[PDB]
Amino acid sequence: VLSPADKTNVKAAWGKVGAHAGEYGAEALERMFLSFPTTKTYFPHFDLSHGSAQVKGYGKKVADALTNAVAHVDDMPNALSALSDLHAHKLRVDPVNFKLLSHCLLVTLAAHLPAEFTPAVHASLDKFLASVSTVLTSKYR
Amino acid sequence: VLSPADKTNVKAAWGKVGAHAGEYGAEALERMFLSFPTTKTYFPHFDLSHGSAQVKGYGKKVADALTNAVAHVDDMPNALSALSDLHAHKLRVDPVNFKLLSHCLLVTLAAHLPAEFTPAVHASLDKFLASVSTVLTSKYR
Amino acid sequence: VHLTPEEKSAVTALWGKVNVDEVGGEALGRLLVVYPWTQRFFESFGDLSTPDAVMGNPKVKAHGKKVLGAFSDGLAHLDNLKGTFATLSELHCDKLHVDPENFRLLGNVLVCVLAHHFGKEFTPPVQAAYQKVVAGVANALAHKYH
Amino acid sequence: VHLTPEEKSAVTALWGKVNVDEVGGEALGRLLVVYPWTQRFFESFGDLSTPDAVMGNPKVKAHGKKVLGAFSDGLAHLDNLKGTFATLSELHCDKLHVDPENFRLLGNVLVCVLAHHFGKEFTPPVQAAYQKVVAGVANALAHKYH
Ligand code: HEM
Ligand code: HEM
Ligand code: HEM
Ligand code: HEM
Repeated sequence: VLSPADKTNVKAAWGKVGAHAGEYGAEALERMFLSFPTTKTYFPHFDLSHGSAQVKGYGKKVADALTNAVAHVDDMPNALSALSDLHAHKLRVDPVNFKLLSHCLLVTLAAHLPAEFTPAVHASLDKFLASVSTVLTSKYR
Repeated sequence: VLSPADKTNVKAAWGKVGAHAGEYGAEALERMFLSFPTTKTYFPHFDLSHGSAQVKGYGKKVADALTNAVAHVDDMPNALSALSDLHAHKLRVDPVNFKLLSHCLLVTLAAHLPAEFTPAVHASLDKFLASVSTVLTSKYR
Repeated sequence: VHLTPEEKSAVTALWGKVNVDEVGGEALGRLLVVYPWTQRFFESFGDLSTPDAVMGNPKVKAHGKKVLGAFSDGLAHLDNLKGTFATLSELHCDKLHVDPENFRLLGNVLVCVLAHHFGKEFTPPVQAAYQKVVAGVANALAHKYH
Repeated sequence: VHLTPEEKSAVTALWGKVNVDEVGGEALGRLLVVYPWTQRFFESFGDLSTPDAVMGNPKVKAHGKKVLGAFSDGLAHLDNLKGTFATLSELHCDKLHVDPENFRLLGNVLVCVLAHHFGKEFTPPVQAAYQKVVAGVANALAHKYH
């Protein structure tokens, strides 16, 4: 469960991200595809080169979903319901990959938030990304 | 979530375990300690040899907790509340190990109850054990 | 992965008793039932709508037999699983785009099928040896991903 | 794990700028804050119940310095991580009873600490090299478990 402090920490960190959310989403994906090449198996229809339009566009979609989750941190299952349906019934990504993307999102935030990425905020962001991942895999079976 | 069919399947399969619950729990633990030796790091105070009294007694505890969870499948978080407190605050087993024990419980049930272990029941049991594991790690952080 | 000589003997003895016509389809079928998101890779296989449809699907049975034959190749070359599976690793990555995590799921389903099929004979030490085998097969099948 | 010459160069160049007195305590502290069940191994450190208590704890800092010193030793032997860490692997298994899954968590946090400290210089290719390193160290530390 996300605590009151977790929610404060996540909202503050995401507020600092600001207009860079989509850029950071794309960077996290690039980090994931390079560090964890098995994740590329889900994107055989993408140009995965650095700076590709498809990775930029998809990173913005990931970022917007995370922003939606932050804005609805009190009831994420309801806010992410349509996206969780799409993951369960169509995308069908193995759950382990959510931990890989979550780690790469943390690395990206760490690399861009020198003051904000304190130990407490790191812990809260990890819990938040795990909670999002749990919602997105909640309808798999 | 566990569907009505899942709950029916789990109650029937675990009901056939019956008075063997403790023996089957000890066997599942032995399977886990031999197949996944890193799990032994949680039991340095145990004699882990085949047939040891401590493994038998601990297997009964695991099995009885599972029987209680089956009996309370409609409200498992409440039924397991004290046990999840103990796991989060004292035992502190890394979450990966719950999947190892769950797999070894399935193997034990498959080896002992072939008429019960149909594909549908296998699926329901795997969901149930994952759900128990989720409850037991729900208070970790 | 390294099996002891005793483990190699035990895995070989049990495998000689495996019904090569059923076990592969049972493991693949159970993968698709227990982890239904894995059906994404088999849309061309037809009806996968219920457990009975999955287990009875002739394409699941036929493909499971091919998977089992590859497992048999690995059991005949336990000291070189990497080389045994290198071509299939490249295929599953480059042509089929299969996340290797699925190999671990299938391996543990296969262990459950072996336990179901062999009962008391699938002892805890025999299981531990087969866990080494399925982990080694999964690692070898993953090795050529990039 | 084996690293290409370019990855080795990138790892060594970044590590030459890592502060030996600081990064280890920061990584160990973040491990204990982010994954608080890991505190089970460190009762003798005293209060670990808040981020401030963990991060300022002098035993966390002193121990983290030793952990990262051993990590530094591994970076001098990247082709022989299993041999280099065999004695420490035996210690963590036989004396300390540490589940090796924790080694992967510490690697996670160390990568985050390097990214936090270095910022943009911790590029996606540099991270990928360090992911190979931390996986190799974790695997080496797990290797003598039995
Ligand atoms: C925090 C975790 C994640 C979030 C918030 C997220 C979000 C999204 C969103 C918003 C979409 C577009 C949905 C739509 O079209 O309506 C999408 C699509 C997709 N997701 Fe992600 N996702 C996550 C994790 C993952 C992971 C871990 C993978 C695989 C490694 C993945 C693979 C895909 C794929 C393949 C698509 C389809 C993209 C396309 O064809 O354009 N997702 N996801
Ligand atoms: C289905 C999952 C599990 C169930 C239902 C379960 C149940 C239990 C129960 C009922 C107890 C005794 C609680 C008490 O004293 O009141 C216990 C203790 C314990 N559990 Fe398990 N557990 C599970 C998974 C695990 C796993 C995966 C591990 C580690 C690999 C583990 C390690 C321990 C340890 C070390 C103890 C203390 C034993 C002792 O000191 O006597 N548990 N568990
Ligand atoms: C883990 C052990 C596995 C082995 C030994 C194995 C082996 C094989 C073999 C021998 C083939 C046929 C190659 C050919 O005809 O040239 C094949 C094809 C295929 N495999 Fe695997 N496989 C394994 C796991 C998986 C898993 C877990 C999945 C997906 C969840 C998968 C997905 C596929 C697909 C989609 C094909 C092509 C099927 C078709 O032609 O319609 N494989 N595999
Ligand atoms: C890259 C990973 C790691 C390295 C290189 C490492 C290295 C070391 C070293 C050099 C020591 C001192 C040994 C001695 O004094 O003889 C030590 C002790 C210890 N390590 Fe690790 N370690 C790692 C990860 C971990 C993790 C993840 C945990 C637990 C979550 C852990 C738990 C311990 C404990 C409990 C001690 C003993 C501390 C004490 O005496 O109070 N280690 N480690």
